[PDB]
Amino acid sequence: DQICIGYHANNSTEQVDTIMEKNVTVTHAQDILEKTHNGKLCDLDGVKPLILRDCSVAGWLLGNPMCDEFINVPEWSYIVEKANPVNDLCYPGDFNDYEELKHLLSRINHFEKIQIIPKSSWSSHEASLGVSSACPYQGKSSFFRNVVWLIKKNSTYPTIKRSYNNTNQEDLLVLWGIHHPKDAAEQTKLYQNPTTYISVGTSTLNQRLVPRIATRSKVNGQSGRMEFFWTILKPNDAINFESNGNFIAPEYAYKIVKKGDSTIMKSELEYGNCNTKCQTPMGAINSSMPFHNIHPLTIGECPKYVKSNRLVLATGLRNSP
Amino acid sequence: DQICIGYHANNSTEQVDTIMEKNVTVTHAQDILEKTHNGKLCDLDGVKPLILRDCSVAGWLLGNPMCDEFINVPEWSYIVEKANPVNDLCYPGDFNDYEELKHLLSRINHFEKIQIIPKSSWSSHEASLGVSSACPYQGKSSFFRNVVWLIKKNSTYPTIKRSYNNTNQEDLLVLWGIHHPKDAAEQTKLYQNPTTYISVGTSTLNQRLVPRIATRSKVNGQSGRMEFFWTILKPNDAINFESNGNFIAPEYAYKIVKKGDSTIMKSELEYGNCNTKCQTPMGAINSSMPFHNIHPLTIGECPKYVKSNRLVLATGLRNSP
Amino acid sequence: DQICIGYHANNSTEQVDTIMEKNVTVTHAQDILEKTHNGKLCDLDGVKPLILRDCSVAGWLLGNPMCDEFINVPEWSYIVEKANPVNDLCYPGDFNDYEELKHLLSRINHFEKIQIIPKSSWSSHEASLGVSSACPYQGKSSFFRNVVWLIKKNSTYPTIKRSYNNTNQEDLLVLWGIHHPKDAAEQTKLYQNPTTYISVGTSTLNQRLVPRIATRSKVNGQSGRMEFFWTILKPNDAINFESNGNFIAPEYAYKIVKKGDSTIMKSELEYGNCNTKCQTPMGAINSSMPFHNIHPLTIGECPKYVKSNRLVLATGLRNSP
Amino acid sequence: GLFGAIAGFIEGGWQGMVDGWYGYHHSNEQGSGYAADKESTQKAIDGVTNKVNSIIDKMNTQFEAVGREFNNLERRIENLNKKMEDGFLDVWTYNAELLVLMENERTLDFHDSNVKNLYDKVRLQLRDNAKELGNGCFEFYHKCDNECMESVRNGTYDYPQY
Amino acid sequence: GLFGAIAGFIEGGWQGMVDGWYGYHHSNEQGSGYAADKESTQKAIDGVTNKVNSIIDKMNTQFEAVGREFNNLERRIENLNKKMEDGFLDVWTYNAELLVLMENERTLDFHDSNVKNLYDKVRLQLRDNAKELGNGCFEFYHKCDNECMESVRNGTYDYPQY
Amino acid sequence: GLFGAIAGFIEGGWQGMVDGWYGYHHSNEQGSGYAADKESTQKAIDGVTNKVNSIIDKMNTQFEAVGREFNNLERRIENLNKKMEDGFLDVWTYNAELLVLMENERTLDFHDSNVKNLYDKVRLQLRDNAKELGNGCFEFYHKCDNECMESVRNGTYDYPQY
Ligand SMILES: *[C@@H]1O[C@H](CO)[C@@H](O[C@@H]2O[C@H](CO)[C@@H](O[C@H]3O[C@H](CO[C@H]4O[C@H](CO)[C@@H](O)[C@H](O)[C@@H]4O)[C@@H](O)[C@H](O[C@@H]4O[C@H](CO)[C@@H](O)[C@H](O)[C@@H]4O)[C@@H]3O)[C@H](O)[C@H]2NC(C)=O)[C@H](O)[C@H]1NC(C)=O
Ligand SMILES: *[C@@H]1O[C@H](CO)[C@@H](O[C@@H]2O[C@H](CO)[C@@H](O[C@H]3O[C@H](CO[C@H]4O[C@H](CO)[C@@H](O)[C@H](O)[C@@H]4O)[C@@H](O)[C@H](O[C@@H]4O[C@H](CO)[C@@H](O)[C@H](O)[C@@H]4O)[C@@H]3O)[C@H](O)[C@H]2NC(C)=O)[C@H](O)[C@H]1NC(C)=O
Ligand SMILES: *[C@@H]1O[C@H](CO)[C@@H](O[C@@H]2O[C@H](CO)[C@@H](O[C@H]3O[C@H](CO[C@H]4O[C@H](CO)[C@@H](O)[C@H](O)[C@@H]4O)[C@@H](O)[C@H](O[C@@H]4O[C@H](CO)[C@@H](O)[C@H](O)[C@@H]4O)[C@@H]3O)[C@H](O)[C@H]2NC(C)=O)[C@H](O)[C@H]1NC(C)=O
Ligand SMILES: *[C@H]1O[C@H](CO)[C@@H](O[C@@H]2O[C@H](CO)[C@@H](O[C@@H]3O[C@H](CO)[C@@H](O)[C@H](O)[C@@H]3O)[C@H](O)[C@H]2NC(C)=O)[C@H](O)[C@H]1NC(C)=O
Ligand SMILES: *[C@H]1O[C@H](CO)[C@@H](O[C@@H]2O[C@H](CO)[C@@H](O[C@@H]3O[C@H](CO)[C@@H](O)[C@H](O)[C@@H]3O)[C@H](O)[C@H]2NC(C)=O)[C@H](O)[C@H]1NC(C)=O
Ligand SMILES: *[C@H]1O[C@H](CO)[C@@H](O[C@@H]2O[C@H](CO)[C@@H](O[C@@H]3O[C@H](CO)[C@@H](O)[C@H](O)[C@@H]3O)[C@H](O)[C@H]2NC(C)=O)[C@H](O)[C@H]1NC(C)=O
Ligand SMILES: *[C@@H]1O[C@H](CO)[C@@H](O[C@@H]2O[C@H](CO)[C@@H](O)[C@H](O)[C@H]2NC(C)=O)[C@H](O)[C@H]1NC(C)=O
Ligand SMILES: *[C@@H]1O[C@H](CO)[C@@H](O[C@@H]2O[C@H](CO)[C@@H](O)[C@H](O)[C@H]2NC(C)=O)[C@H](O)[C@H]1NC(C)=O
Ligand SMILES: *[C@@H]1O[C@H](CO)[C@@H](O[C@@H]2O[C@H](CO)[C@@H](O)[C@H](O)[C@H]2NC(C)=O)[C@H](O)[C@H]1NC(C)=O
Ligand SMILES: *[C@@H]1O[C@H](CO)[C@@H](O)[C@H](O)[C@H]1NC(C)=O
Ligand SMILES: *[C@@H]1O[C@H](CO)[C@@H](O)[C@H](O)[C@H]1NC(C)=O
Ligand SMILES: *[C@@H]1O[C@H](CO)[C@@H](O)[C@H](O)[C@H]1NC(C)=O
Ligand SMILES: *[C@@H]1O[C@H](CO)[C@@H](O)[C@H](O)[C@H]1NC(C)=O
Ligand SMILES: *[C@@H]1O[C@H](CO)[C@@H](O)[C@H](O)[C@H]1NC(C)=O
Ligand SMILES: *[C@@H]1O[C@H](CO)[C@@H](O)[C@H](O)[C@H]1NC(C)=O
Repeated sequence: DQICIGYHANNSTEQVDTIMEKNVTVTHAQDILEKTHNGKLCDLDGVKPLILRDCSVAGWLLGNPMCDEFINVPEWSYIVEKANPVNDLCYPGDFNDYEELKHLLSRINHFEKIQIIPKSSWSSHEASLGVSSACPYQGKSSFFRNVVWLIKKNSTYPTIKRSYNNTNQEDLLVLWGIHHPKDAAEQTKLYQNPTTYISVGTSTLNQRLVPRIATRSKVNGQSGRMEFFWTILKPNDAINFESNGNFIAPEYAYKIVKKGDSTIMKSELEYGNCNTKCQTPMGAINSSMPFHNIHPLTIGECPKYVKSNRLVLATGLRNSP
Repeated sequence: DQICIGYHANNSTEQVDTIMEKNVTVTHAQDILEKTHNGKLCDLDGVKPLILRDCSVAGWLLGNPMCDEFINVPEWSYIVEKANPVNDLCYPGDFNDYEELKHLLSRINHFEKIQIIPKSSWSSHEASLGVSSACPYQGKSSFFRNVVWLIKKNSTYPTIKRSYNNTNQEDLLVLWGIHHPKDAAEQTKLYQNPTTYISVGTSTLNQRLVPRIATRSKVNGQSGRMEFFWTILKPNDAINFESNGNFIAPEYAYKIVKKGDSTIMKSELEYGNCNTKCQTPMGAINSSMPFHNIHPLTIGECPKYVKSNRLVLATGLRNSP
Repeated sequence: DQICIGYHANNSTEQVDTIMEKNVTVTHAQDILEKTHNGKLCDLDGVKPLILRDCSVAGWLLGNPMCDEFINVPEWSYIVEKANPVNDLCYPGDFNDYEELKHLLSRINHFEKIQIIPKSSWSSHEASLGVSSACPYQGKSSFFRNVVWLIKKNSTYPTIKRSYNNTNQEDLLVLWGIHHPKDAAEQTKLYQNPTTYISVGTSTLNQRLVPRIATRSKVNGQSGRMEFFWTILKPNDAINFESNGNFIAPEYAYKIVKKGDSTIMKSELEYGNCNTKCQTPMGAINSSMPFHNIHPLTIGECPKYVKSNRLVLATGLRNSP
Repeated sequence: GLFGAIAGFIEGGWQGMVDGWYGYHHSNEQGSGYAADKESTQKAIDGVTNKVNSIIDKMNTQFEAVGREFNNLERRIENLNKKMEDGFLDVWTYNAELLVLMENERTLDFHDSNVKNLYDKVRLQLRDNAKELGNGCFEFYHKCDNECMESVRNGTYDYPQY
Repeated sequence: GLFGAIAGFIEGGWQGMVDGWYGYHHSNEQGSGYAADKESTQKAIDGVTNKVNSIIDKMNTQFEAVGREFNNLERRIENLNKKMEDGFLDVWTYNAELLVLMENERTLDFHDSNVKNLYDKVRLQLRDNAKELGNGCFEFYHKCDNECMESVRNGTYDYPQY
Repeated sequence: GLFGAIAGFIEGGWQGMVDGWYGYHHSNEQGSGYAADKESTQKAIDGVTNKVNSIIDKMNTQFEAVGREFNNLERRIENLNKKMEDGFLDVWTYNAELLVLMENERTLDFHDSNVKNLYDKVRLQLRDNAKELGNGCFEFYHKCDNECMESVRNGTYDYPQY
């Protein structure tokens, strides 16, 4: 008669690694690394993302006429922009401090477009002929919908002296621009005055731009350029404008109604008609694992990203052959 | 008759954590995390800090007349500045490369204020009427004590051409400024010449400023602005000035007599009449522990900061119930 | 009669450290930290470095006449520059975005110098008298070999309007400059026109420089300054020039024929007539160890840098005294 | 294993013991069978469960990457930003992979230890009332029916009685 | 514990043994009492002391934060700077907390090991001149007075003499 | 050591045993000598070899510094860059030094464990056919010639035969 001491075994083929030995077969294990995703861009917790599609953040905000889909977009969870959006600045040029502004959007979930300077209020300058074949809409020449390319009226461009007061509770993003024409002829042709400027001021801002005239390589048929600027007009502060010509005046500006957690995500994927609590540029994640290896840039309540191909903890003991 | 083998026990209630078990009672333990501080700002090893109180680094250096307490401050260990000091730039404006200069102060323990261009030496321009109600002192209009707001004398502002040579052994911090008036009238009213400039040069510097005239929001009753600049004049090098108007000329500049370990610490606390070898923005630390969890930004011989609430090592063994 | 169980011992004096005990003598150990190097700068895998010696990257690229050794350098593995090269800008001044350009060179292994605007093609301006005693060559006054200091011809400096088209497959680094003279007399003396400019444009670039006239400290006998600029002209794009005077025009520019792994290494050492697979600023490394403590900035297939003085693993067991 | 029991002097595990990690097998005139040892098994479950949660919890605070864009003449700080984000991923990847390796080793040894201790527990009761066979089994000198067997699993094996 | 002695086959510690971590308790006709084992105790003190200092010393080289300020249009690099400073704090916080957990476990097991080894040391002397009781105690077949007891604590227990 | 064998109940190693890490020494009428135990030795070699490569391999992915230069008014980001590069070196230096310390301790204990297990393997065969001397040796009751000795090293020691 006898009594023996022993331990459990089973049909498990699960393997775990250790320092001294690899591929040890064990009775029980626990995977802790999520390797799968759904391959889609989804609502984050019910709140759909802003999917710019073929537009860029500049095209959207300046109101590139190819970007009317985003003429008035509701609150978003995150933003999705392609790597090289085709519809950026239809009239060639620059966007000053573009990246600092993009960074600002990562703290913004909702804009409200409002009209600060009406188009019909420009009684001494021509406001409805500021259009280019570089910015076509529906077969016709058009322009950035949120700014006004003001030109001379009956051969006079008198000094502009306008002011807007932010009476709203909410911070106000304001955008304007300067036109850099191709030659001395175009300068007088569009604006009369040979030497011009745009002076802009707020409580913090002390700007004064001058057009640089030069013949340049043609982009979208244009040798001239448009340099765009922006500021955040605080509540109860006022922005001053003054110009001889070349002024690209604001018509619409955006109220910052909601701040908080957001991100600009670079991805070629479109909308997935879908919901999730964790989103990545390649797809969304639905798991209770403490880790994943899908992609480092995520948004939402997510597992922690590691570069591993495999993380498996032993729970049971060494399984017998 | 028998002999037994056994181990120590006692009345200890000290607990330690392990991977497999938490709150294990042990006979002896050793806390290694300092959790307490004295709540005060103190001398660091005998050397009192510079406590700017209601002044900012700009207010102090430019010599804002509300900041006379710091007219001549001795050597310091560290500097303490509030989050939003009320006495910054009494006349509104900007301070160019302000943060790069602040960063320079983290390597500086002592300044010596010296007069490079005397106020009485301005024989062709008016030097004692450069004052504003924006910078009041003792009920009267005053101005930044270290710079001179030069205006026209008997309706002429002739070209200034001044030079200073750093004959001292020590690097010299020099400060100057440009006035940006509210309108064309003030420009001629103060300086006569409609178009003006300030040109500044050293061995490395090649500057040329021009005032931007514009009507702006009123801050401390001022629509004009003051943009301040600085440089480090090396030993045996010379700084050249040239101007038609709008020149805010240096009177005093600071010698850099001692470099070394320092820091600008952001804190609302005042002086504690106190001494320590380790200081943090919330209070000073006096312990032999290898770790603390008070605050990450410390100065002096300090324990290492961690985010833990608790670090306790077991020394003894598992204590019996 | 008996049988005993036991373990190996030997004459080893090798020691290893553990958490509870230091300097434990063991029968066998394995060092894993490379502590030695050959003290030389060597070819990386057959490909010799560019050793600028007494020239700097600016002196080399602008073609400082003291830097003719590097008039046409072949493909390199890495670049070596001294801490304070004596032959930098022979005529004093600045190099705009110098560090961003240096960073670009860390991605470049080979340049090909080509002539974009011939010196003989300047038929309306004087091109062979742009020389200074600040840039001597062989006892005579000379100048940066890759750019042309154009001055007035028979008392006229007419407007320059030149264009170059990058017809090559390869990106093209282009360099030019602006002269900042000492006074109003020199301006007219060299260029006639009192007010001048240089306007430069590409597809992305919209530049317009103006000389700042001012008397400055003399460096290499010069009170004037030269501010140098650059751009990368993409394939099939064109660069536009326009100027009244002060233009330092390009003659030669560099084709970027090979990109890839490179680095600018700061070292006072010269060429070692030598080969290696791992190079550091103090010397090269030839070992199979997983770690070293020579220097953090290495290039090539290298061990991983740690700050340790000693890393020794135990393989054998505790050796008996 | 470090403790010599699992895949050591006990050559293999038991497919037949389903309701525990460690236990006993008996053989006498009345029959034979497996019985799990509840106390040491539940000890093992509690330890491994706390470990996993300890692991999961320590890794919960860990670096997160953010979107940051830079223009064509901000290459240096773009590169800095890239090296910084990547640097932390390598650190946390190393941390995670190493912790798993180290703790897997400890988990396997812990099971080895629990078996060894269970074996010694029985050895210390039976003392010289049974032959230690050298393979995890004890052969009794007296007959040992199911009550006797149960008394060994109890801890109550009345040594002097036999 | 891994080694089975502490809170295992030895059910609890001794309030009465004050001058050491491990030791002996004897009972005979002349009386009873505790005696600390000096050698194994001092071994334990040296090990734990070296560990603590090893821990303290490794953590001595560690990240320190500096004051760095940025303006309203330097948000990207401000954020970078914040993510960088925070990133290292999380790394060192993890390092510190994990080291304490891991080494606490090792420290407790080390004490378990020292007790087990002390017990085996005595067992290997007494051999079959005493009943191994199963609870840390040995019951002698011969009478064992204080000299006899001392000789066991010595290491000199003259087995053949008894 | 944790397992009590090396520099414990076995007081020292053997200069005379050259062809293995662990083994046996015999003494009888025909002579004496050392014999390495192949199985446990090769086990030790495989474990330590895998460890070293595991260590080398985990450290293979690790931070690399790049050259980055900044001008006189870019001191803040220069400092940031310096603090960042240095920060990672301290992290990897700590990682490397700690791993070596921890694993050195485990390596020494692993050898202790293999010796202890080898000793128990023999003890469990000989059972009561030999005196356990307390120093790693077993004194036989019967005479044990080289075939008998070999049978112990085998695992085949026919206990009932003696
Ligand atoms: C854009 O527009 C807004 C207005 O649409 C501008 O702000 C306004 O600026 C004007 C002056 O230009 C101020 O006028 C009066 O301000 C206060 C109003 O009452 C105060 O107390 C009530 C009590 O509840 C409170 O609701 C108000 O918010 C405010 O605190 C008057 O007291 C003040 O008159 C004063 O009388 C005192 C004693 O008689 C004197 O000592 C003072 O010297 C002063 O004369 C004055 O008549 C508005 O208050 C102010 N509105 C707001 C909401 O701020 C804003 O400035 C403009 N933008 C720019 C850039 O200018
Ligand atoms: C601010 O002010 C200081 C002076 O207050 C300026 O520096 C000075 O510049 C002048 C020229 O403008 C130099 O004049 C003489 O320099 C040396 C002086 O003696 C030399 O050797 C002694 C020996 O111990 C040493 O103490 C000096 O430091 C220096 O090394 C004269 O030798 C020199 O004359 C030379 O004679 C040689 C042979 O006869 C010739 O080959 C040379 O060509 C030359 O003619 C000259 O007369 C001062 O030396 C110099 N002082 C200092 C301390 O640097 C400084 O430049 C100014 N700032 C700016 C921005 O200009
Ligand atoms: C620097 O120099 C280069 C040339 O040395 C400039 O690029 C050239 O720009 C000219 C116009 O200024 C273009 O002219 C013709 O372009 C194409 C050529 O053929 C196309 O298809 C062939 C097929 O294999 C392919 O090899 C070519 O690469 C190209 O794709 C002509 O088709 C075009 O004529 C068109 O006819 C169509 C139908 O008849 C019309 O719809 C079109 O509207 C158009 O009239 C035209 O004659 C060159 O193609 C172009 N070369 C290159 C290599 O790009 C370059 O622009 C300049 N720099 C700057 C900044 O300007
Ligand atoms: C663990 O197991 C042992 C051995 O089986 C237990 O001892 C046995 O316990 C049973 C059930 O309590 C006893 O049965 C009783 O028998 C008496 C008459 O003899 C009767 O009056 C009761 O109604 C009951 O049926 C049995 O006598 C007893 N046998 C022996 C040999 O001890 C023990 O109780 C268990 N102990 C623990 C701590 O779990
Ligand atoms: C450890 O303890 C043992 C047992 O107590 C020690 O043996 C004893 O040692 C004492 C003190 O040295 C001896 O006393 C001597 O007695 C003789 C006469 O018999 C006398 O001539 C001496 O002056 C002295 O008083 C005692 O004889 C002896 N007893 C026995 C049974 O061995 C031993 O010395 C200790 N060994 C070590 C290594 O610590
Ligand atoms: C391990 O060692 C034992 C003990 O030495 C081995 O047993 C011995 O094995 C030898 C060689 O195989 C046997 O020799 C044979 O003798 C017979 C006649 O008796 C002869 O017919 C054969 O040609 C051969 O020479 C020997 O009898 C035997 N002795 C004993 C006491 O067992 C055993 O084989 C080894 N086992 C293992 C698993 O390694
Ligand atoms: C341990 O097992 C893994 C996974 O089964 C082995 O890796 C695979 O090896 C096969 C056979 O050579 C390859 O075809 C696969 O590509 C590997 N798969 C993966 C996911 O790595 C691994 O080689 C084994 N390691 C050791 C040390 O034996
Ligand atoms: C281990 O002990 C700690 C500290 O005693 C426990 O944490 C406390 O739990 C009490 C009772 O729920 C709370 O009221 C306190 O807020 C806690 N204090 C702290 C400092 O955390 C902890 O819950 C115990 N952990 C386990 C696993 O049992
Ligand atoms: C362990 O050994 C090391 C190296 O042998 C000791 O460090 C040396 O100590 C000597 C004697 O004091 C000094 O002169 C050397 O400068 C040291 N060399 C090095 C490389 O550190 C060390 O002191 C010993 N550590 C302990 C804890 O005993
Ligand atoms: C393993 O055994 C289990 C019994 O728990 C059974 O359900 C399962 O089908 C088996 N799996 C395989 C792959 O044989
Ligand atoms: C996530 O996965 C579970 C299954 O694991 C599924 O039942 C659940 O519906 C999923 N949740 C969402 C939000 O898709
Ligand atoms: C614990 O016992 C010690 C004896 O060393 C005594 O000094 C102390 O008062 C006791 N503490 C408590 C809380 O009972
Ligand atoms: C720090 O604390 C100790 C007590 O731990 C105290 O005696 C000493 O005075 C303190 N040191 C200083 C500088 O305050
Ligand atoms: C140690 O012994 C080895 C034998 O393997 C021998 O070759 C060597 O000379 C000895 N070394 C020393 C330092 O005695
Ligand atoms: C590196 O060192 C080995 C000796 O370890 C030597 O034989 C070999 O030639 C060296 N390789 C080179 C490229 O110098």
